[PDB]
Amino acid sequence: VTVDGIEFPPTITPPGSSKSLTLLGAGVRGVEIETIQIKMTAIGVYAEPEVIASHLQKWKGKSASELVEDDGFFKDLVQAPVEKLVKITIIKGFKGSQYGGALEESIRDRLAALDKYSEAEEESLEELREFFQTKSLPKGSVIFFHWPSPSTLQISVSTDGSLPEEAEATVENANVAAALLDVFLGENSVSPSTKASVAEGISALLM
Repeated sequence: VTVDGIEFPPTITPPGSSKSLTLLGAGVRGVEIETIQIKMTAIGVYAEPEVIASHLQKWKGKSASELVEDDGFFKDLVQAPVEKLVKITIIKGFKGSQYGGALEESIRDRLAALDKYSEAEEESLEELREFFQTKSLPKGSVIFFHWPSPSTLQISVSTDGSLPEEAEATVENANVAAALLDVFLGENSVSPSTKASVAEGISALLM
């Protein structure tokens, strides 16, 4: 599986962890320049395989397009109590401040939508922003967002694209952790293409 020349392996064991996760799908974060689509990042979604399929039986038989059209499907995916991983490969370079700043806005927007941007979430999110501000994210850099459970989140970064031995940072706040997963798989996702690919992967896995 490749996205803009970037290979996504069929399985990944997250940094510092023991359980192997399987590729559900991959897409891109695109932006527009005068209607021209520009790829900024490649995004791959991984989860416990036979396991998550056991939380998605109601979707068996549905085509990828049928799943794309049901927000309840992605809600099920987001809420499923299994390990998940998002692997990001940077295509166009970001300063750490830029990537963290963009990510902060998407998360703040989601938390506001839920009326959950209180002091605890604001402080947790600021720690996540500051984490990225200390990083540089040139082309080829990778980010691993690992949710061992829906309420927890571990982050690691690698400039050269290699798999870190261990996770570097943790988001302890459950609402911030959930909101970040929504950046990728929520209704207001930064990557409809990733969602479409995940729907295709899950449709195939179920049948």
